[PDB]
Amino acid sequence: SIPRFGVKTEQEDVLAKELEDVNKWGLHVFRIAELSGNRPLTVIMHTIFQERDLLKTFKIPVDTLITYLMTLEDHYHADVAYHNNIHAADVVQSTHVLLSTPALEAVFTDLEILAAIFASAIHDVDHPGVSNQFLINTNSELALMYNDSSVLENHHLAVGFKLLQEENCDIFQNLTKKQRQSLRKMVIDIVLATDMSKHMNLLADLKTMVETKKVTSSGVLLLDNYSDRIQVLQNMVHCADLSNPTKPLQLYRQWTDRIMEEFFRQGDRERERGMEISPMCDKHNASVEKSQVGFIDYIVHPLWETWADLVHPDAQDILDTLEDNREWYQSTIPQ
Ligand SMILES: O=[N+]([O-])c1cccc(-c2cc(Cc3ccncc3)cc3cccnc23)c1
Ligand SMILES: [Mg+2]
Ligand SMILES: [Zn+2]
Repeated sequence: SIPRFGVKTEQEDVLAKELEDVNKWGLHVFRIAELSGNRPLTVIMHTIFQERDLLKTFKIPVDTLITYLMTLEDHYHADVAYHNNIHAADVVQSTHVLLSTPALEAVFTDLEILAAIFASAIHDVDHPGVSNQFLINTNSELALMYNDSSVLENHHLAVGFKLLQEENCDIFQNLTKKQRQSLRKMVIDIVLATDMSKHMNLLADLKTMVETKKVTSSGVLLLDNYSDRIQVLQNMVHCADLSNPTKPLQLYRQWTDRIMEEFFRQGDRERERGMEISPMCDKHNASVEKSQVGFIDYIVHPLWETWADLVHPDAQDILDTLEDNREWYQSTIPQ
């Protein structure tokens, strides 16, 4: 074998070429997971941080960043089919694309950008692949600690920040206390808003925002106060989290297979424990296609429609894709 010396390996080259689509909706995220040796979150976060010059801006040592990223990625569960490091990388990358929408040019500070991306990276870390309700009903220690209230989402935040304390992991070591307090508050506000129980209120407020919407010649959005800025950042990451149906069908179905696998597993555990089987978790009584059409009509389309308005016309193709995917699942309901 010939030692490599200063030139990319061929796999690393194939990976680098795939990462050329980091700014595009529909990145081959599963290919990247494989090509990186199951390091999609590390490699995608690193690319995005370099692209946005965040290492220089926040004086983040490169070895510290990579060590933290690997450590964070190591705390997503390989055995969990959907809420794993690939989902995390996908939400990071989707948020990264949404941040660069023309309607949002020059709106956000570098610290706000850092908050949205870091929030996306950590938002599901240490997910056990079961719901808050399952954790509550079993009297889990986690549910006890967090008083049955946004149990997992509190946990995701606690773990994401806690991991900064591991050896050479404090990527925020050079931020001032003011910078850290601000970042921290934003990240917390964003991740706690990913609790699906908060969706309706979150959407309600986004609608209210679109109504009173203000722009400036060129048509870029105007956002004066923390309340408006964080609202947009919350809904942005929430859209990224619910972005699977807006991706090309080939990607969307892979996400659907994975979440169903994860749900059915929870249902098998509920059944064997003699518990009521949670909605959509019963593999003996599933209607996958009906359920996706319902997911889209009642949750995903309403959200994205409202986002497309806020940033009109930036999100038109994303919305078109969503509607094509809705039609595909509709036509697949076996009747
Ligand atoms: O009938 N449905 O609405 C329905 C049925 C089956 C799957 C879903 C669904 C929920 C969530 C987000 C989520 C994750 C965990 N708990 C709640 C929501 C993400 C998904 C991603 C891809 C496909 N289905 C998804 C929705
Ligand atoms: Mg979550
Ligand atoms: Zn998520």
